[PDB]
Amino acid sequence: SKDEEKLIQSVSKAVQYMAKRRIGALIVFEKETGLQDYIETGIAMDSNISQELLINVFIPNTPLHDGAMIIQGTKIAAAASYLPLSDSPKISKSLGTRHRAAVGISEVSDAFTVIVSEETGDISVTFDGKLRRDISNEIFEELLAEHWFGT
Amino acid sequence: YSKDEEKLIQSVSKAVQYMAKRRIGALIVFEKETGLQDYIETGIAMDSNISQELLINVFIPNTPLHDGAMIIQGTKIAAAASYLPLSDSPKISSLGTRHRAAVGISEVSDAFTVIVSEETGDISVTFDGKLRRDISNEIFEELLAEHWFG
Repeated sequence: SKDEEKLIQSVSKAVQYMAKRRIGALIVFEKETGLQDYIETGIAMDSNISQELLINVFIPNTPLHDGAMIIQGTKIAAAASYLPLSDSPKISKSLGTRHRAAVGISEVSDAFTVIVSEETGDISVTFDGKLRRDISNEIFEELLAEHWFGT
Repeated sequence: YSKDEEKLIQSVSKAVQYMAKRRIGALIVFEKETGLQDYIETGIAMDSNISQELLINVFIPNTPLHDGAMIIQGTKIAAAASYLPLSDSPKISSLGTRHRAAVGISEVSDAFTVIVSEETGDISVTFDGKLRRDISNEIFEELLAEHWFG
């Protein structure tokens, strides 16, 4: 749908902007597994999605930057949520807490999560327990549409 | 006021105090009877719940959302980075852009607006064409409760 396409672009442009600036980001998209428990660890927003708000949330040294944004349908449910951290040895001891968090939530839920690395600006995603690293902008948009909306 | 109303008041007050200390300019408009939809539509739509954290995040300098007014409708943030009209009054023009904007919206609406000065951290409010400068935290909370929740 047209409105779904608008939302994919909003998220994609935000993720691309943060990747360019090497702004760390962690955004979880709820699917079938209810994430209310993790949402309640963060700051409740129930906010509409925009490129501008997504970027604002993750600006370094701001109250909402640390932790995960969790999106439920067309709304931002919360920011600065605490995800569990994976103990997988596959996660290079080099990789930061955000990656461990993204894999962590993917181990205990069917959520689709995007991570922007603050070191490299690489875009990665997790789902079904596995980190998929350093994907292109075009592939991120394709996977996001698939997992978020099923389009 | 209800406990929930009380919590909202505290959320806004704490955010304003935080920004004041750090000399972060802020401009928050509380809609009353005059509909502000036209101004809301110039901003970035949010329809978000209110927290101290989100209010601070919005006004961080050099972010997309800091450049304009936050407009609140009931218990929700309708929009950020909204345009407000600048006051036409010569006598009022003498102060800066944010304050002239706060006076301006109060001249064409019954809205209640709070401004934090970037220069001094002073808290000021506007209502009914009137500007009240450098008010205490306690007076701010009293006035906000009256205007926001009746």
